[PDB]
Amino acid sequence: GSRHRLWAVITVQAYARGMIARRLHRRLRVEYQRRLEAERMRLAEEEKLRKEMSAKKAKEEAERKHQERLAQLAREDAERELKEKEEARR
Amino acid sequence: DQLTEEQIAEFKEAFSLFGDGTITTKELGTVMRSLGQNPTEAELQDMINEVDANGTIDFPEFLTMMARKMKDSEEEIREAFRVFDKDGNGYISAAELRHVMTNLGEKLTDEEVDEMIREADIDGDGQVNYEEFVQMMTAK
Repeated sequence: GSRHRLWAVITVQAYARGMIARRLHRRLRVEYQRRLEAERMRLAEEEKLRKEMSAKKAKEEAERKHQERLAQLAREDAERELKEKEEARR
Repeated sequence: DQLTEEQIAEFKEAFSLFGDGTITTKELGTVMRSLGQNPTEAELQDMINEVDANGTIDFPEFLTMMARKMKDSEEEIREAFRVFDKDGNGYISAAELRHVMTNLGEKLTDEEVDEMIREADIDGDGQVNYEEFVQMMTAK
């Protein structure tokens, strides 16, 4: 009766270590999925920040290009003012 | 038979959780069991002496180790637990079981039995039925 009892203590011990590991596995697996979806947030908001910066760059260039075009049209109006003055000469 | 792509994928998931790209021999035990295996540490040392001089196991080696060791159940652990139900009533003292594992056979640490008994703590009446264990241990 003594050897089968030692087969029994080792058998329960081996099956024990398996359950502990599968519990741990579930913990590791859930920990990874947790950190991942959170990291999916952490990267999505990284892409959104790049988008906000792009819009700011688009706003900055809009006023720059718009003002550059007005430089030409202000030239036109001042030029017309003198030509009208030259036409007032003759 | 050869391990299907489903199995190899499941195995890579386990192996990867343990950034070396190879697993230690100590972790090797835990990785094999996490994939449904239940070997004793005796069976482990034979397999680790078979492929070390290195010091570690990588996934291909690990797959050959998962090919080497293979399970041909719930009756074996029931009968192993039957040796604990001295009454044959189907129940076993928690305290008695704790004394068996820690000091007899494969010495489990106070951590290890605490984890086994941690969920058992919900069961604890001083004595505990093993059917809650047989179900918990078998489930993956």
